[PDB]
Amino acid sequence: NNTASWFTALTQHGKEDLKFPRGQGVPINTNSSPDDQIGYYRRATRRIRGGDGKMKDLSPRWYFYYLGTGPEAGLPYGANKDGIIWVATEGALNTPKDHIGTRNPANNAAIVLQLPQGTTLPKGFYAE
Repeated sequence: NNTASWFTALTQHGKEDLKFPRGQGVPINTNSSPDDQIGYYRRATRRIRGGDGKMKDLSPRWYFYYLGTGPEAGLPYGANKDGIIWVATEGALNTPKDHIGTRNPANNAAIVLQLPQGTTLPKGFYAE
């Protein structure tokens, strides 16, 4: 607890897991350096009780954590895990980003997720 993504989420409207072409997907953060531009998005599921007394699955959200941080801080880049997808800018260093760490919501609001010009969000994904 008291740990969160530095950024706002991507929402999934389709059936396919989030996926970026190699070199794309790392949110913009002016307080970070070129070496730091690598990590993962982790799926967060939500469901609520409908009018019919059955659980309704809402659109999955995906949140970015820098490599070596967050709920999967221990996973190396490329590790295969459901709900985890990897992104990296060319020339980012494969080193943990402990100097960036995660966000404490008591101290800092999320950075608005923004992707560098020319980036393609996959079908059905939107930055809310």
